[PDB]
Amino acid sequence: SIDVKYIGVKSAYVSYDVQKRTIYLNITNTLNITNNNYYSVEVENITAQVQFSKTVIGKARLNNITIIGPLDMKQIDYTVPTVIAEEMSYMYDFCTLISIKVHNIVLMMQVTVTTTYFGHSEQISQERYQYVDCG
Amino acid sequence: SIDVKYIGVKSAYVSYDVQKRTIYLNITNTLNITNNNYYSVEVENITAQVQFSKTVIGKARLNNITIIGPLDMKQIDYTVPTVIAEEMSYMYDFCTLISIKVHNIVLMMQVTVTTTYFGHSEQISQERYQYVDCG
Amino acid sequence: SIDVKYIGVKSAYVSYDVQKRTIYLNITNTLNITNNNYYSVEVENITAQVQFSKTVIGKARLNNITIIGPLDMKQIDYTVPTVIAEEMSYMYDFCTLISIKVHNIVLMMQVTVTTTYFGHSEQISQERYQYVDCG
Ligand SMILES: *[C@@H]1O[C@H](CO)[C@@H](O)[C@H](O)[C@H]1NC(C)=O
Ligand SMILES: *[C@@H]1O[C@H](CO)[C@@H](O)[C@H](O)[C@H]1NC(C)=O
Ligand SMILES: *[C@@H]1O[C@H](CO)[C@@H](O)[C@H](O)[C@H]1NC(C)=O
Ligand SMILES: *[C@@H]1O[C@H](CO)[C@@H](O)[C@H](O)[C@H]1NC(C)=O
Ligand SMILES: *[C@@H]1O[C@H](CO)[C@@H](O)[C@H](O)[C@H]1NC(C)=O
Ligand SMILES: *[C@@H]1O[C@H](CO)[C@@H](O)[C@H](O)[C@H]1NC(C)=O
Ligand SMILES: *[C@@H]1O[C@H](CO)[C@@H](O)[C@H](O)[C@H]1NC(C)=O
Ligand SMILES: *[C@@H]1O[C@H](CO)[C@@H](O)[C@H](O)[C@H]1NC(C)=O
Ligand SMILES: *[C@@H]1O[C@H](CO)[C@@H](O)[C@H](O)[C@H]1NC(C)=O
Ligand SMILES: *[C@@H]1O[C@H](CO)[C@@H](O)[C@H](O)[C@H]1NC(C)=O
Ligand SMILES: *[C@@H]1O[C@H](CO)[C@@H](O)[C@H](O)[C@H]1NC(C)=O
Ligand SMILES: *[C@@H]1O[C@H](CO)[C@@H](O)[C@H](O)[C@H]1NC(C)=O
Repeated sequence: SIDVKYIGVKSAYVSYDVQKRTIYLNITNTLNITNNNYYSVEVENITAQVQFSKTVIGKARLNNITIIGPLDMKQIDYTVPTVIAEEMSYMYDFCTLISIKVHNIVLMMQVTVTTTYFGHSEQISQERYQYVDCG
Repeated sequence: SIDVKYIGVKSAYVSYDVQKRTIYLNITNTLNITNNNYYSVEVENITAQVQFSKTVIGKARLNNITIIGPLDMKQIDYTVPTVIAEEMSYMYDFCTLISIKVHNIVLMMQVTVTTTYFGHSEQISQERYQYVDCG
Repeated sequence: SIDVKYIGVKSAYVSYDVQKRTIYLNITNTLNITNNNYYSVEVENITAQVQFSKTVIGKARLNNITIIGPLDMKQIDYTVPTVIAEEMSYMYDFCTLISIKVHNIVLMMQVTVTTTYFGHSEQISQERYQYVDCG
């Protein structure tokens, strides 16, 4: 993961952020640039060789080699009564982003209950922009 | 994952963000650029060789080699009564993004209960923009 | 996943964002650019060799080699009574994006209960734009 970037307003290799009142003139700004990037990553050469009970040559009664489980998860239990029992909102809004009593859930799961798993996984997750940009 | 980017308003390799009042003139701005990018990633050369109980040559009674389970997940249980028992909203809004009592859920799952899985998975997830841009 | 991008308003390789009052003139802006990109990714050369119980040569009574399960998921259980028992909304709106009591669900699943799975999966998920752009 080479560039996990979080630039705030903006990114740029070569920028001229000139943004208030600036009489500027007769500039030469010669720019030779050689920005080579090389990426030679994640060269897996693996030989797992994953094996159960290779050679029971004779008479070996085997039993219960791999008991995974039993198991529960029960991950998300809000259990939120919220018995206000007198609501008088009287809610005057102006140009406000306003989230009320919302349940934003992003449950991303992968590679669950898999005996074996080679190679690789990847879970990216962007989040909301939500730009009012009011007057 | 080379560029997991989150640029805020904007990205640009070579930008001129000139955005207030700026008399500018007679500039040469020569730009030689060689931006080569090379990506040579994820070269898997794997030999899993995944095997159960290769050679029971003789008389081996085998039993219960791999008991996965039993199991439950029960992931999302809101259980949200919300018995207000007197609602007088009286809700005057102006140019407000307003989420009320919404349940945003994005349940992304993959590769579940798979004995074996080679290669790779990938779960991207963008989120909402929601740009009011009011007056 | 090389560019998982989230540019906020806009992206551009070579931009001139000139957006307020700017008398600008006699500029040469020569731009030699060589933006070669090479992508040589995900070259899988795998030999899984996935095998159960290769050679029971003699007399081996086998049994219950792979018991996956039993199992439940029961993922999404809102269970949201919401017995307000006096609603007087009186809801005057102006040019507001307004979500009320909506249940946005995006359940993306794939590769479930598959004994084996080679190659690769991919789950992208965009989200809503929802641009009011009111007066
Ligand atoms: C910019 O260049 C011209 C030409 O060489 C020169 O006459 C002028 O004086 C320069 N600008 C200023 C503000 O002096
Ligand atoms: C520009 O940079 C490249 C790379 O280093 C070089 O080969 C070339 O001679 C340079 N040219 C000038 C005019 O500086
Ligand atoms: C991968 O490993 C094998 C086993 O030793 C070897 O013969 C081969 O040269 C290796 N290749 C690379 C690119 O590492
Ligand atoms: C193997 O595991 C199961 C799981 O509970 C159990 O019921 C059984 O008795 C075990 N076998 C032996 C021989 O103990
Ligand atoms: C821009 O260039 C012209 C021509 O060389 C020059 O006469 C002028 O003075 C320059 N600009 C300014 C503000 O001086
Ligand atoms: C521009 O850059 C390239 C790459 O380094 C180089 O071969 C070339 O000579 C350069 N030209 C000038 C005029 O600088
Ligand atoms: C992959 O591995 C095999 C086994 O050793 C080897 O012969 C081959 O050269 C390797 N290739 C690469 C590109 O690593
Ligand atoms: C194998 O596992 C099952 C799962 O509960 C169990 O009922 C059974 O008794 C096990 N076998 C032995 C021989 O214990
Ligand atoms: C732009 O170029 C002309 C021609 O060279 C020059 O006369 C003029 O003065 C320049 N602009 C300004 C504002 O000086
Ligand atoms: C432009 O760039 C290319 C690539 O580096 C180079 O071959 C060429 O000579 C350059 N030309 C000029 C006029 O700079
Ligand atoms: C793939 O692996 C085989 C087995 O060793 C090997 O002969 C072959 O050269 C490899 N090819 C590449 C492109 O890695
Ligand atoms: C094999 O598993 C099943 C699943 O419950 C079980 O009923 C059975 O008794 C098992 N066999 C043995 C020999 O234990």
